[PDB]
Amino acid sequence: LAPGSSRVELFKRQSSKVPFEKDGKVTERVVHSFRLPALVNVDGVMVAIADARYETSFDNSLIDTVAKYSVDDGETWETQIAIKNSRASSVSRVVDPTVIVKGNKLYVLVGSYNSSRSYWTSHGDARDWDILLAVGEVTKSTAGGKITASIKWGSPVSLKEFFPAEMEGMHTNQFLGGAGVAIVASNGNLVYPVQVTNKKKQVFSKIFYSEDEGKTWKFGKGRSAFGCSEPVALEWEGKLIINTRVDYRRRLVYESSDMGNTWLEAVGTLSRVWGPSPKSNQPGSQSSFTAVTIEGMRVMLFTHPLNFKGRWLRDRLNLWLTDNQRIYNVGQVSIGDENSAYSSVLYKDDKLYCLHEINSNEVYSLVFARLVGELRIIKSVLQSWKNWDSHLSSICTPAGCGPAVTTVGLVGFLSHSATKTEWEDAYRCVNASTANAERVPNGLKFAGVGGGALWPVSQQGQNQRYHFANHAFTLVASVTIHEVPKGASPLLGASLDSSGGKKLLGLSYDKRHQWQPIYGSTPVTPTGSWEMGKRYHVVLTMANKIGSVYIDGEPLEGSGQTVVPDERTPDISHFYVGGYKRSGMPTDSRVTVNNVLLYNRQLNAEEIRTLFLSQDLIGTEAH
Ligand SMILES: OC[C@H]1O[C@@H](O[C@H]2[C@H](O)[C@@H](O)[C@@H](O)O[C@@H]2CO)[C@H](O)[C@@H](O)[C@H]1O
Ligand SMILES: CC(=O)N[C@H]1[C@H]([C@H](O)[C@H](O)CO)OC(C(=O)O)=C[C@@H]1O
Repeated sequence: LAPGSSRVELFKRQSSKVPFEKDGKVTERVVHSFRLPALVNVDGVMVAIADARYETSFDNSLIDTVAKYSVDDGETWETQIAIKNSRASSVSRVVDPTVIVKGNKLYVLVGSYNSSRSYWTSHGDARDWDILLAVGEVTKSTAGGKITASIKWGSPVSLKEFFPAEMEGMHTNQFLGGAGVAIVASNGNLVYPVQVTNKKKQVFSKIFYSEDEGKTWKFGKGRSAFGCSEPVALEWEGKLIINTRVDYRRRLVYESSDMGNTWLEAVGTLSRVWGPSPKSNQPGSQSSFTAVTIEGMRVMLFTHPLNFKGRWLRDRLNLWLTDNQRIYNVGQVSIGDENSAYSSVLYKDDKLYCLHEINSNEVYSLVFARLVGELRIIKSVLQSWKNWDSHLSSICTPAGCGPAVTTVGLVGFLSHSATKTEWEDAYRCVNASTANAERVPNGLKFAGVGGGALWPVSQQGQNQRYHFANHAFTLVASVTIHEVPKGASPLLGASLDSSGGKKLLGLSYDKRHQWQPIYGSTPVTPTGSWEMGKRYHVVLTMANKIGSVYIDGEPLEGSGQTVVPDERTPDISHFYVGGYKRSGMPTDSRVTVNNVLLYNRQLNAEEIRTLFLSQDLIGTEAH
């Protein structure tokens, strides 16, 4: 928890009580565990929803859906049960509650079981299952001079009639919501991401929506891959963005422009970025994922635990910030090495809060946190992004001004800032490490066996922000060479292994004053010429498994070659700059490099000429 932020234990394990109703009688009852938190804002009133696990934390036991609410931003709360289970046996339950806010109503979706003691994904049929919808109505009043509020909960309705017996190539079994909070799309529709089983017991995700305020429901035709569960969704620039959990694997994210009729993997932005454990081979988790507007810029907020300990413990809850381009680690929200899996984040009247799980010996509470510090840091990063995007967009490029320098899809920038061992990211997400570097205006100058810089890719570890590079990228720089080499030496490139011996795409130079471009594993043909002391402009592109190299804006011989054998998907290790940064490799490069830019797509020709023509104008030096 950052400096300046604080919390309280709100749903207190083995302490807080709720109004348990049975046989027309109501009694205040102490609860063992609270889980599956969901935190929202209804027209001025804060509401918190979750699971009340009466007797034990075991998933298949006695559970009702509880609610708490406040009109003073979290100093005081009232308590109630919003949805009760069927009362048929000692293990009846309503599970995984998923919430939508619209006008002054709360729409809550839950599964309902009568008596099974087995985990739901292992049932062979639906004999014990039902799926339901309850609506709560929120009204405000002021009797006494001070604000008040009440909430009236309606009886649940089954939506079973809207589940077809068959989908494309399978037979249906059961379905449930994805937990946490869902959304109202910009056309008015109610939209719930859902998880479904079929008769072979495989799990997968769909879109489940309503056009008549929840009176009827439909399914979109498409689906995620088998193995994706507990999905969570938001709306961005006209698409639904669906974010999934996959046990024992890196997380998959999908895009859809038509209410779920067609699904496409987000290879160029967010898919495969977040892993469930340092080696990504442990159970996954539930996540909060919303779109909000801060100081006039729209952005996304996402949380997930790092799970250093393993299995289901899921310690160290982290918060991330992104604009669908750059991706920044806000930090750790939980405290110390405690266990902390599920979570919910809310932005209200310009303040940030989080409701989340804590776990000691399989006994669970929900704490409520005021994230004053997290928001401070966020605002600082958003200003820096806005400032550098504005600076670059305002430069008068030469012919009266030519076309503008592009910032769409720009991800990283290495320029004037540097310490003794790092080259700093102007966008503040990923730095590069260095050796034998001497600082100069807007760049670095290297020399000797072992010199150069390294901008990590798969080397980032658990969470990999530049995974898009395995699908498409553009890399740009200015360079000058100071000594004719003995053999062939490296200048800039993308490497598949950690030495730099297995290249995907790169550029070197040799003793006969020629360039040596390198296309994957293809045999190397030297070409063109250069003079010492002369400044040159360099660009590398890769898309659709094809790579290119430009000098001063023009493509060299051999451009247009295959860099990925149609076989698999590349796993890039790092980009190397002005050397391999490896003492064990024999080359010695004596060169200066300035202003390195990284983009998540292949640039167009006009975009390349402007960048070339405007080299002397973009450094960060004056600021
Ligand atoms: O740690 C609590 C979680 O248990 C998970 O269930 C595990 C269970 O702990 C393990 O012993 C074995 O039975 O495999 C189960 C996975 O299906 C639940 O999935 C999770 O909801 C937590 O309750
Ligand atoms: C078991 C169940 O009905 N609810 C569980 C839920 C569920 O498995 C998922 O929503 C569908 O796979 O997830 C988890 C979990 O962290 O493993 C805890 C919930 O108690």
